Amino acid sequence: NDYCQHFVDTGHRPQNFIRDVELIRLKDELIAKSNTPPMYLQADIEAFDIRELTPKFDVILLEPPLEEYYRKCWTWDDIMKLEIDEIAAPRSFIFLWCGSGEGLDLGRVCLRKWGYRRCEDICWIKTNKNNPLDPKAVFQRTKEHCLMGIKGTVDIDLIITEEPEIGNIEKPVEIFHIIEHFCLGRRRLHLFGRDSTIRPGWLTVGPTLTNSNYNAETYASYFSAPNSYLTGCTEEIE
Amino acid sequence: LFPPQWICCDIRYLDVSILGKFAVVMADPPWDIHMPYGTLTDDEMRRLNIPVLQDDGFLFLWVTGRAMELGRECLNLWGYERVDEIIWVKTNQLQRIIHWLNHGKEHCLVGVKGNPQGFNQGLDCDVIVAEVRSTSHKPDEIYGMIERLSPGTRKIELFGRPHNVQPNWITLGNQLDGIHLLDPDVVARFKQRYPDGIISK
Ligand SMILES: CNc1cc(N2CCC[C@](O)(CNC(=O)c3ccc(CN4CCC(C)(C)CC4)cc3O)C2)ncn1
Repeated sequence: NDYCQHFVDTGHRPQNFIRDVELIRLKDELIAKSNTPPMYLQADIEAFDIRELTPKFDVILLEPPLEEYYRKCWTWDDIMKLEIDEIAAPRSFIFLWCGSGEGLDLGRVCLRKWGYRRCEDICWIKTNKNNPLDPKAVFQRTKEHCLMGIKGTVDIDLIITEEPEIGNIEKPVEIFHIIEHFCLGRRRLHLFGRDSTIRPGWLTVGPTLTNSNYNAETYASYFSAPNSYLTGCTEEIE
Repeated sequence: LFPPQWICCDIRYLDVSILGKFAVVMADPPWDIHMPYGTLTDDEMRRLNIPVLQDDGFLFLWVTGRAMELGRECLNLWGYERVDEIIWVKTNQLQRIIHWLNHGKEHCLVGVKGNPQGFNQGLDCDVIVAEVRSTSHKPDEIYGMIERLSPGTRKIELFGRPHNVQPNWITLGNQLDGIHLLDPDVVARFKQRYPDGIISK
């Protein structure tokens, strides 16, 4: 059975027909207990010195608002000039939502600019069960890519959900599950988050946030000894 | 000549100028990604004479591991712009999915060269869902998408295997059975360039 031919026939994207989209629950509990309180700061990242964000982060989730998400926007010109390397821990990770066009290439230039190498290419595959055009496009674009970079020394690389309503620009929350199940450390920054993405265990910094609670000193207090190297998957220290 | 054609050979040493121009090119290279089969070095990949196979058309380029990056380099050196990327979701016979993450997909880069015209852009979508067969085996769905995209035109595949041979496709690979050429223009230029029928140096 050819699902591409079926898509040309009916408008049902091939991904609509993927079916099925133990203790990997008590690990979620451990994450939950070691999570720092949610913290969040409203900031215009273009105009905001990123250095004032301390300490250096173990994970950075970068979700710039691309013009392609709409059919203030950030171009890859703008994204590439963020000084991400100045706030990233010597050993640390990045997850960059790259969209589905030039960003697949420019997000790689970025990752190398900031000192990462890409070890995973996580694809969000948008089904259209409930509703059966870039000039350079050759095919209909039905996915978005989140690139994962490393610097220094259970899950699949696929998120299948229904395509969000036009003008809804929210990325699948499942990305946070994938990131958190990696146990990469507890200093987690989400850049260009929104009120709706604020999450325990995460510092959210965005221009649309409507309240702030960020204090660098209070933020660093969560990781002072004996808690500085926890994976975020271990028990709290008595 | 529409029925399958193919040349057993080393794509490193074959003079691919004798084959003409192609509207679509697909390659599934043996990228050197550590750890099988005979691979090609990054420089060998860079030196492949892809630029002569097309003037205006599309390149389909399977990539994995570090070849996600290296293929983007070969694709750019060879003169294409990456304009799409197809992922094949590997499933079993009952439609369930098979370093840091388990891999449920294979990536194929889509590149464009020149200004190709008459193509049916947008008939298909950038996701394939197809059952996994032999190891290192392409899903036949990709030939259907390439046919709808560019029906009737001449296509060439590099690093194919016997099952890959298809109508309108010339298959190059070192595991094919000899030489089978039907296009007279190609037969001609092959007899000229290779009068003793052997491809070396
Ligand atoms: C010495 N120079 C050569 C070699 C050559 N070959 C032709 C036939 C095969 C050959 O013998 C060995 N290579 C592979 O089996 C091979 C394995 C794996 C992959 C990766 N791919 C797998 C399929 C995929 C899932 C769609 C996407 C990923 C590609 C391969 O090509 C190399 N033909 C001419 N000259």
